[PDB]
Amino acid sequence: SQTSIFLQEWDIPFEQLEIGELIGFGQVYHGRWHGEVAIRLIDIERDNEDQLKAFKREVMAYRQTRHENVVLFMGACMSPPHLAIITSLCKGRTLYSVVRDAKIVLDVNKTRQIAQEIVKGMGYLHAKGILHKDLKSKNVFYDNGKVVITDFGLFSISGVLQDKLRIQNGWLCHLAPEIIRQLSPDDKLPFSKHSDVFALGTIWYELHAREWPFKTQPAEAIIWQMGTGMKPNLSQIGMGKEISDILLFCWAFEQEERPTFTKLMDMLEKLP
Amino acid sequence: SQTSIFLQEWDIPFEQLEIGELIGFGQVYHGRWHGEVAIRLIDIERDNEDQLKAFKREVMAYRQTRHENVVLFMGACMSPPHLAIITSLCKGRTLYSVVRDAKIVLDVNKTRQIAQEIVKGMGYLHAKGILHKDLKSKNVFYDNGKVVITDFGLFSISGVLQDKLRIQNGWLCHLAPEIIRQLSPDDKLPFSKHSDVFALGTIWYELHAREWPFKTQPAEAIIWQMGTGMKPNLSQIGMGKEISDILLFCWAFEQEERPTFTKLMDMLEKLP
Amino acid sequence: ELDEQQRKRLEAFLTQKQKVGELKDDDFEKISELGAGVVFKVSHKPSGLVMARKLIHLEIKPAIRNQIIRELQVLHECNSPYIVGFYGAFYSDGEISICMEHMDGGSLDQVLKKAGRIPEQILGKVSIAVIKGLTYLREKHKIMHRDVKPSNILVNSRGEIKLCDFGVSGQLIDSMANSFVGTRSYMSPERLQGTHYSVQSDIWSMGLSLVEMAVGRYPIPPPDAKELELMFGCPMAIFELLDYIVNEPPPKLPSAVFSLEFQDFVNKCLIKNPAERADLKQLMVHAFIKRSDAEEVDFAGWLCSTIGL
Amino acid sequence: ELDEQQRKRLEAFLTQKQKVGELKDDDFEKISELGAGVVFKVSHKPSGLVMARKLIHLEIKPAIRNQIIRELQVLHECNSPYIVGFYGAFYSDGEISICMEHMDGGSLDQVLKKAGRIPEQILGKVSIAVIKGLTYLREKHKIMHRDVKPSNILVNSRGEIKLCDFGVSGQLIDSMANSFVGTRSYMSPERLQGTHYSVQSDIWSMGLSLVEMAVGRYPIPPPDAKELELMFGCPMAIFELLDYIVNEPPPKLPSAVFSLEFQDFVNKCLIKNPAERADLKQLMVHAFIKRSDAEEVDFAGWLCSTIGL
Ligand SMILES: COc1cc2ncnc(Nc3ccc(Oc4ccccc4)cc3C)c2cc1OC
Ligand SMILES: COc1cc2ncnc(Nc3ccc(Oc4ccccc4)cc3C)c2cc1OC
Repeated sequence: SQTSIFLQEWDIPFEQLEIGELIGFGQVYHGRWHGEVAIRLIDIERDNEDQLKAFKREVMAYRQTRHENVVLFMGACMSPPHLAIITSLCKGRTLYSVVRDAKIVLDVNKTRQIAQEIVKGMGYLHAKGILHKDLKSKNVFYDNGKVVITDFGLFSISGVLQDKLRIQNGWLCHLAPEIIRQLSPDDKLPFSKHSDVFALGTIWYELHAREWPFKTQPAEAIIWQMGTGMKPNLSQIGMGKEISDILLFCWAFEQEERPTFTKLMDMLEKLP
Repeated sequence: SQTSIFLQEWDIPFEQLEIGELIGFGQVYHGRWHGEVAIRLIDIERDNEDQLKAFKREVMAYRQTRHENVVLFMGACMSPPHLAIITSLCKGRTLYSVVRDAKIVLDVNKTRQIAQEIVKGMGYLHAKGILHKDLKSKNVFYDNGKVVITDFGLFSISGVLQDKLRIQNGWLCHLAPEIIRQLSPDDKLPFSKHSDVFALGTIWYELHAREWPFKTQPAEAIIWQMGTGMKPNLSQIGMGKEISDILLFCWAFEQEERPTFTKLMDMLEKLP
Repeated sequence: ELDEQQRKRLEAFLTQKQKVGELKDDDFEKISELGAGVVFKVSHKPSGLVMARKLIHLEIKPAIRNQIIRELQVLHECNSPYIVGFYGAFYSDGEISICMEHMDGGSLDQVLKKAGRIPEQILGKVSIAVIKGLTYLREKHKIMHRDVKPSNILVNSRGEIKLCDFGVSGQLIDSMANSFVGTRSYMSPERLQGTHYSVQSDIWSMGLSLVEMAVGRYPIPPPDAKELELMFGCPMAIFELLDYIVNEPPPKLPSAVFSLEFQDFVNKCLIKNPAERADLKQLMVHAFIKRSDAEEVDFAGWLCSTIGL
Repeated sequence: ELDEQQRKRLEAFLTQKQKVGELKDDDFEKISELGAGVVFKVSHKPSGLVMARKLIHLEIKPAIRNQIIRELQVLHECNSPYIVGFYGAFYSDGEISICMEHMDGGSLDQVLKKAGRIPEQILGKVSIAVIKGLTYLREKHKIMHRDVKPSNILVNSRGEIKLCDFGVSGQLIDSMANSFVGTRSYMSPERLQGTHYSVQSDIWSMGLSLVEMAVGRYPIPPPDAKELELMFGCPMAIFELLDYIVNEPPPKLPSAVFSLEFQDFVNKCLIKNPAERADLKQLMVHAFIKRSDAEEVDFAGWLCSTIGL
């Protein structure tokens, strides 16, 4: 019945959609409809008719989700084999490529402000009850600088899991210790709300240290160290008090010990 | 400084906007941008530089307001003298013109369902803390039938007030007794949340009786009768119990006696 | 009820009324304006007669105007010495226009605002004009006025006192959406309560008017103890006004100043109970009317001594 | 360290290596495939020599590949009787390709999966091959293997035992984003803890491998009390596996079956403490190595009696 959704089911008027050049796993196209718009083309897995509640209820719930720190989810339509996600085009670069592009200021004020933008967007998702799961620095755009968040909540169709089992680089250290203990045949993992606040923690580390932890260590090394709760150093100069203390909270071994995004916002607003 | 807003301040990509034929106090144009879109053109009152918080804070707060029962507020831009409101085009007719267009079914199920759609949209506005004020049947569209709500919250620029003082027909009986006591020089009236739930009450009357109360009585008659809390009959056949009882709640003389939209929803779901 | 000289002035209107077969929007060369709430003192070119054209914005479909002007032709048989003889009605762009007999003196609301307060002797002559105006409309046309105001009584320099703008075309009334209310109401208490109203409801409006015409001020609420003492010689909400008409004692004429006949006259009209209120028959044989019926007042003489010509 | 016949086979490779000036993507006519984790047994047309081409998807910009292939030419001086002699490296569309000396017997991980369990006599010859392979790389190139697996030890029908795929181009390693983990790890406990690793870390991987080669099963976790009793003759998470390597006792060879020399050999390698763990020098003079160094085993004879040719 509702095993396929259309663009007419969305609140945004769609009479025509054209596709431009390719700029993107998922193939990201530079589409357009009276305003620059990004378009992702992903072929879903065969069969799985039980993906009613996994799409007719999941991705359709992205309607009525509007925020200034979250990308404008235009909508999506899916034929039984195909799928096309439509979203507002970010008029800038990713936070990933700008935190490694020497040399950006990102002082005490800037870094704190950028972190405050992420938690605000994640806070709106914290209220709507949607887990980002794959919260990386590659899923955040900066320009004005106007910070927005994309590739949120949509797992399974996206990366970065797949008889050896393949794991990404950055996402491996974005995971919370309860989730860094996976086997080879697995989503359906213990993803919580504290899972997302952990991912922000390594992003908060990524902001000050200009990159994510475990910079040289091999995959198996990350799994065990982060699995035993061996949180990386922060006194690599120069942080000190105020800063780095929040890192310990967002990287707590017990998920209950980690603050919520709404609670986290107060810890950032306190200045150094 | 921020005495003027632009379309680029909105989360929806705007590269080009064209205007079609006229279909509309405010001049409503049949505009378009890769999807049929309604455009209102209203020239604001001269001066009033204190309208910063009345627009830079008010109409701009319509961002992050997305709902299936509320029209998609595309955005708006204003030059110091001019103003243009952009919103999604409703692909149908108004509830006003369909409740008087003989002959529509609107039985026990239908009427109850349509009323449930209004309270849901008003409920989302009840959460966001925005008063519709001018909630008429002319501000509701029906097609699929898909019920949506427009012309919400934006007073002053809209009607329907203006040394005799001019008052509309329908809006006069949409007002709650605390508000039906105005003088000649006045917005800035006691508009509450119970003000909106009253307006729905007369719409709920309009659904069953095919129109709003005080059908023949002159303006001054409405002001006194509704002012003294002389709520119109309902046993004009055929209602009885279950129905018409909610009318007494939404038309309570004391505003505190009227249920909230969230509380009201339970009274409608109870069936006859 | 017929007068010799008044039979002349009426049939003199029937002659110049047949001069116009149909009304054209361009036949009326704009000259001046009376007021708004919008009337014009235009000049018809084919007939060569100046008349009072009245038009107000109306956005209607052609299916409605066909039944609006339909019920708007009833005014033809409503020709009376105390009723402004209308000519015709048409449609222009987006507003309906009605041309009536021009009254070069204007309404009484304008006259009252100029002369300050109108003498009792004159109000007697005006009082009789209203009675016959309502009787002629109700007995020969089964139609009441439904709205009596000082601005609805037209007066010319010829000495004629006629009525204007009364409810007859019920189809047009529904078209007039979003209408003005006002800080001064002449509504009868029974209409404010929603109860059925008779021709005696216009009597209340007549009486409430006469009080204002006599003192030069709207009767509600009654003057202070110092205001009336400095008015002899030669900030409320709308709902509070209407509620005062219902649950509070009716307005009254000042003692000593006006004769007891005139004091009793307005009191018989301003009875809050329509049942015990005087009717068109009782007013016709009242002491004030019978005395003022034989009075000899230069109505046009006093008028032109205030507004000119 | 030099052998008479091995000096022949090496310089016989230097001759056919100069036959190719530059590598072309079309010179390699596709024939077959070795495996994936993606190697090809292509055929070079100008030189007329079949070799093992290896390519894996890589989306990089031209600014990166200029420094990837730059550090990829270090393998030229790394020619050894116990190291697979590579040819060159280039770029194709969106994947880097590397062609190495073809080994018609395949890796030991494939051989182990076919023969079930490899005899102790053969493991002795293989053990010496690994030691000299790591020593030659560390003493003459200052480079360690960084990753020793049964699938990283190539063997041909000519009787040669060589190594392959070791860390040398550090620039290429960063390009290999999102890499596979595996249900079978050969990581040393000190690397799992993040501590610095020496060439003795590869010794752990060598020892952990040898145990698997001998019993035909991955050592961790140790077999049951009934499983090992039915294996004599002729469902865990990844983190739990890695944690077992750190805080739980090392794997061990079955008693009685293998000689005490071979039992002691793997135990000197699988010491969880790298400090007390044997080094490349200590292993070279061990009782098991010195005994297996003088052994006479038809390595190519036993190999071709299992996989053919
Ligand atoms: C200008 O460079 C880009 C701007 C983008 N803006 C917005 N979405 C993108 N890509 C993107 C990212 C995620 C995505 O899927 C979503 C899943 C959940 C929620 C929103 C989007 C769909 C798309 C099209 C973008 C990609 C870009 O280049 C890589
Ligand atoms: C097809 O007929 C119509 C569809 C409409 N759809 C959407 N907005 C309209 N008009 C409208 C109604 C209100 C409005 O101003 C708003 C104020 C607050 C929130 C949303 C809109 C702006 C506009 C353009 C429409 C008008 C139409 O004909 C009268």
